Amino acid sequence: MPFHNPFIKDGQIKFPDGSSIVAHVERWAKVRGDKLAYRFLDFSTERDGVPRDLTWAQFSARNRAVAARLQQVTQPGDRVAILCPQNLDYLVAFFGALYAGRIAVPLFDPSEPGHVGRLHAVLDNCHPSAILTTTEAAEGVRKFFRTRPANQRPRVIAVDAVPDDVASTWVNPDEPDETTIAYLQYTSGSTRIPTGVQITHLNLATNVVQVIEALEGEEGDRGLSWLPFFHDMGLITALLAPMIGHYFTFMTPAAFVRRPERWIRELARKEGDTGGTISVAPNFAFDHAAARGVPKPGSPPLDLSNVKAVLNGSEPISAATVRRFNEAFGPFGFPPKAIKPSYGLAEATLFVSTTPSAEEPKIITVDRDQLNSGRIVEVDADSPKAVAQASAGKVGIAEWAVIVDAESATELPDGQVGEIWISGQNMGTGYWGKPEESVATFQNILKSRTNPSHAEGATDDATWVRTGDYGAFYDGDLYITGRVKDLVIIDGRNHYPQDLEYSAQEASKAIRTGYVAAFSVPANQLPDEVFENAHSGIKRDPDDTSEQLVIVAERAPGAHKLDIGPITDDIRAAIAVRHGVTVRDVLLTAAGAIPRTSSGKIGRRACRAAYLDGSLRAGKVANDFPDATD
Amino acid sequence: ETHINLKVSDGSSEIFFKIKKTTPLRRLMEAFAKRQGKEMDSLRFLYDGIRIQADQTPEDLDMEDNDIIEAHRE
Ligand SMILES: Nc1ncnc2c1ncn2[C@@H]1O[C@H](COP(=O)(O)OP(=O)(O)OP(=O)(O)O)[C@@H](O)[C@H]1O
Ligand SMILES: [Mg+2]
Repeated sequence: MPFHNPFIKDGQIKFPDGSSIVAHVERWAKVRGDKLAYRFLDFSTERDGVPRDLTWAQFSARNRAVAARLQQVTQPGDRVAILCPQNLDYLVAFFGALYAGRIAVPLFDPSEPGHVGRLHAVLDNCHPSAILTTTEAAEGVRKFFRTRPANQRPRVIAVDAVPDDVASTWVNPDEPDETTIAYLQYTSGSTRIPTGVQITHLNLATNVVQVIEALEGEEGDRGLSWLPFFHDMGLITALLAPMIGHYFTFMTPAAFVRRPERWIRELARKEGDTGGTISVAPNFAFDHAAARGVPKPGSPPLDLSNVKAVLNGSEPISAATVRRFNEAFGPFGFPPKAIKPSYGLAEATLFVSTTPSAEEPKIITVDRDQLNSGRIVEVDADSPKAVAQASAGKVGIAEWAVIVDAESATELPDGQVGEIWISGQNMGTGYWGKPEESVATFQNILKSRTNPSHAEGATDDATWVRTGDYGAFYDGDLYITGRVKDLVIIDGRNHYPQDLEYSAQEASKAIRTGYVAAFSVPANQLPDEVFENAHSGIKRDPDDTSEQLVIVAERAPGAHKLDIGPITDDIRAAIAVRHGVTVRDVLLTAAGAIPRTSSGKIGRRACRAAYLDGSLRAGKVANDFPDATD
Repeated sequence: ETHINLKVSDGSSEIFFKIKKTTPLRRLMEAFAKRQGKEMDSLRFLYDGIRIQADQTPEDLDMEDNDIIEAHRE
């Protein structure tokens, strides 16, 4: 009766023939075709929702029909972009592409607001031969592609109009090998243009097993999500079902935002539950549900003592977020251990590490001076040197993470900060259309290990992925300190931008957390206003290329307008006093000026590029991603 | 070859045509329209569930020999 993972034999992941996710769906369709597989909670008409269900047999029939059509109008190796709204047909489209032996590219309905830049970027990278959408979304799709070049408007298919009987000619693709790409997982584009990780069927099945292992997932554990399927975390949670054997329930992000209690109520114990709910949540989901999702006084009873796991990722978990969610939902039986901080990224399919099931989220405070010098040392939370670091827990099975001095490719002792490199069969096989970056990122050799080593279990000729993150192992746990490309290096000293950004928002009322970015630029690329300002502390020199600190922040929409003078003064003094670095320029913009990512987070390299070009200054619309040369 | 065979169906009447890939589907649509006793704008024509315009050609739509056009009202 302890947890046994059916896909693991002697600590190893074993896949017989027919272990691709397509084979698993077809298997369920055969042995229990009438069993519920996928449920979409449709809130478009009914406020309380209308469940739309698909059994395994029904799911299979739709997948094979779409796949058969796809095999008539596309070639092996072609990419097929999914531009469906988030509903059952999105999954039919995605699986249909897999069933067809084509490379799925999960995107979104172009009618969705704000995301058009990402859509162009992905289409310019992977060039799909077919677009899958629905009849409802078809017109918006047509209109979107009118904004693409005439030779960039691939054929469009509405998957809900493809008849069942089309499936009769479907050909099951051959058993995939470890090079057979199933789909592209695009990165969030935090430090660059979104890049497409090549996820194989082996990658996918492996990481599903790794997630099942990490969560101790059972067939009675209902899966639940509101996340977009084009997000890293959104997709994999929806793909557990054919292997774990639960049914998966989802809603749109807009539905969650409008009424977060909808998610809370689905998390809760249902009559007939024989397991615990598994879901997924960025910090925002916790924050929003805590503030807008607590049942009103007099509401029906709410029991959250059943929840097994809410996987938290894409970011470090916040201590305040954890406090607020448990204060809000603890009275309803929510188990603090259900919050699972985790480390993940597209390059690993998704999942790398999380807490053991016994444990609660761990957030420590470390010494700023030691941290900036590359070492982790704990200090009291009330110390003026305190910097918060969130544990991402333990590396998963058949997977490895090591902390490394990148230049020499040698493992560092615990407590020391370096590049996180990772290895495992869940690691993607490259970036689409970027062969050189693929070699540099995915094909690294670990030249030297410590004793003991976090690479223990990996072959010595194993290939290692450069995550682009700084981090460390400390007291048994993995911590991510920041992004390599974002590290602010000025006058021979290191500064973490989020640490600088936190000081800036603390210094001024006009500076809001999440609406400020810190980065450096060469001195001679600074705008003229800087050199003409007395308080900047720097004057023009065409040969001065030394890195200088820049802060860019947004004001609230409205409440126009206050003097930038005392705002700049407050920020400059506060950062100098705490960090010993002097900001050379503080630029304030209107709301929505600063380029952001999928998640809705500031992309610092893109903010930097838009500062330097200089869009933000004159109020121009800023490019959502940095140039490929950045 | 320069021609393809196209089959149009409204759920009952399954009528076959032949047309040059460069020829607008207008004449083909109107031909099917009245053999059903209806007029053209009383019908919508779909190819893979996507609405066709009358001045679009098979070549514009990457149609192949023996493709199906489904005809609905509205
Ligand atoms: N527990 C965590 N703590 C801190 N950061 C995290 C955590 N989990 C994920 N992240 C951040 O999210 C990243 C994964 O994001 P994703 O793969 O979607 O693209 P991205 O790295 O944000 O964008 P790009 O690769 O284009 O710069 C990780 O590399 C890490 O930087
Ligand atoms: Mg990344």
